[PDB]
Amino acid sequence: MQDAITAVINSADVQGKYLDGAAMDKLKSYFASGELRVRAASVISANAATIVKEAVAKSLLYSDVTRPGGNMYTTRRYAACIRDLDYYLRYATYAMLAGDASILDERVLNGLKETYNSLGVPISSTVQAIQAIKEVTASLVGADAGKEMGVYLDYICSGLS
Amino acid sequence: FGEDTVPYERYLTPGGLQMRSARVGSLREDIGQRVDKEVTPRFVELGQV
Ligand SMILES: *[C@@H](C)[C@H]1/C(=C/c2[nH]c(/C=C3N=C(/C=C4\NC(=O)C(CC)=C4C)C(C)=C\3CCC(=O)O)c(CCC(=O)O)c2C)NC(=O)[C@@H]1C
Repeated sequence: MQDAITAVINSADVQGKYLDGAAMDKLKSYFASGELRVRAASVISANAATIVKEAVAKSLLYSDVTRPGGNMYTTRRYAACIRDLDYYLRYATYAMLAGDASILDERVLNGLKETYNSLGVPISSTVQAIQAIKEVTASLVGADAGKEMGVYLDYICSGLS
Repeated sequence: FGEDTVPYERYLTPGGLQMRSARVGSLREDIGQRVDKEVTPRFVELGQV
């Protein structure tokens, strides 16, 4: 995977040069954002189950997916949705902490599109659930720190589009 | 009745009307009884697909 620091290091290493002033400035920017990132990550870890709870409540509950014959019917499948949403939240928190959305590509979006297409999982419904997760987490961690979480959840949604 | 109409039963005593329309047949559901509006159960609607 990659983060802000690894991104800067790889950017320097592709041309083989050492770290100049611009790279150190980018690293300083990431270190400055680090406190906010750690705060948001700890809060989201503490309230992970809740966030998916209200996201499901305000995005999917009492709908065709949950009704009998729906893809979210059959309680095993409901637990599968809960686990998948938790996976999305955890890996979005990973991306927020790292500062780079490469872990999502190489650990979440890798084959997820094919998985859902083969499994009949409603992609738009999942996207709406992730958007609800974004709103809940933004309200939970504020507008600024919530901005990064929204960015990475939006990256997940766009990749899943 | 003019000069061209045969007479017909125009009015009834309440007792006679009761005899006509108070038997088990011919008695309307709503005459002297509370008509509870039947409705499908809400849980049945919720679980209905
Ligand atoms: C009272 C009997 C208890 C109780 C029940 C309760 N359930 C919900 C909401 C849901 N229940 C289900 C359950 C299932 N879906 C399935 O596919 C299966 C297989 C048969 C089951 C068992 C689901 C999916 C939901 C939510 C989605 C939907 O309803 O469409 C509620 C409402 C909770 C809420 O916040 O809406 C309640 C009250 N709750 C209790 O406290 C009692 C013990």
